[PDB]
Amino acid sequence: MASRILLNNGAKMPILGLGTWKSPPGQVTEAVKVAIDVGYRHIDCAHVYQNENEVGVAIQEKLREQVVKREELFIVSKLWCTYHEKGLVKGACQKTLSDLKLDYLDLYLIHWPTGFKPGKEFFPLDESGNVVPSDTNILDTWAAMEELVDEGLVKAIGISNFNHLQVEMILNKPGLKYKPAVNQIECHPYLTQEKLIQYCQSKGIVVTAYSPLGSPDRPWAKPEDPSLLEDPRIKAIAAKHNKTTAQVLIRFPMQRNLVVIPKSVTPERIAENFKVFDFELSSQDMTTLLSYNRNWRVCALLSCTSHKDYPFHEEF
Ligand SMILES: NC(=O)c1ccc[n+]([C@@H]2O[C@H](COP(=O)([O-])OP(=O)(O)OC[C@H]3O[C@@H](n4cnc5c(N)ncnc54)[C@H](OP(=O)(O)O)[C@@H]3O)[C@@H](O)[C@H]2O)c1
Ligand SMILES: NC(=O)[C@@H]1C[C@@]2(NC(=O)NC2=O)c2cc(F)ccc2O1
Repeated sequence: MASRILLNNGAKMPILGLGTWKSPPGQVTEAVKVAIDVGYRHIDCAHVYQNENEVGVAIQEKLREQVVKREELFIVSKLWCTYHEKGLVKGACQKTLSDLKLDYLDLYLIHWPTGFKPGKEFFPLDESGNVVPSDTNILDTWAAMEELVDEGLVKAIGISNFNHLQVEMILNKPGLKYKPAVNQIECHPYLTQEKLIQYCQSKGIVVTAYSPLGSPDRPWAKPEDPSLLEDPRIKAIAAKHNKTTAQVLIRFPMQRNLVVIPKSVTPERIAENFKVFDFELSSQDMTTLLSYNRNWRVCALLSCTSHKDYPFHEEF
């Protein structure tokens, strides 16, 4: 297991990154500091997580301390839905850069295919509670993302939560200048994404697996949802390998040639989650873990099911 995967922009991406959604602003600076100390070289961020300033404090301290060089870090952020207008994309990117206190991003993603009315609210609502869409389509947002590359603000651009027909729309875009480098999508043994992953990989798009542990801290969790970390069948595979269940859940996407971004603010778990370069799941183990799919989603963006570009009506 090589630690980096080559992207279609010619850059190499660390296959293990630290996630930061739900990382409290008072804890994420230490979490990122610890992660860099123990080997992480990829951080997944987003403006909508509201903690990029604090992530950036950690990155800047470790660069100043010469723990790491900027070229060795792979920092990812995402354009929120209320900034899909061509006129707003550069400013959104520059706010993220200023907060992370970076002069470029390694990868900038369209966070969802759905554009929303611009304004202060991240989910603008009409008086009946529906998200108010914007009329800007993904192809024009993609052209705006391409401009960021040509201005030196980002080294790579990509997409997130795009279904196969939306990926296809970008790939067939008239005048397409840069293909997406990455599609970041939810992926774990209960949502194995075999069709979308094969589609993307056949097109040279690298897939990043989010919520690889099933996001036990998601705010809408219910007692009765399936729990990957407690699943006896996955615990048994971990036991056989003398690893934790989380380590198996992280190694699993790695062996599918995916990038994976487990979140933790717990220093011991940050370190444990990185220790996944000392063991191999068998092909039998991989097939068995794939057999647990149930099309169960952590992130279904339920407030936006009537948006024209809602991604999860389509089978994949
Ligand atoms: N593109 C998108 O739309 C999108 C959507 C969702 C997620 N993401 C990205 O993907 C990242 C990861 O997904 P996620 O945050 O939803 O969930 P996750 O990484 O599947 O799970 C995070 C949860 O697992 C816990 N945990 C971490 N390591 C553990 C271990 N070794 N043992 C037991 N529990 C462990 C964490 O607890 P502690 O933190 O308390 O340790 C936290 O409660 C995000 O943070 C974000 O960066 C992107
Ligand atoms: N959807 C979201 O991104 C936030 C996440 C979160 N906000 C946050 O900082 N950690 C969280 O889990 C949150 C917490 C809640 F209690 C209720 C909604 C909610 O939604």
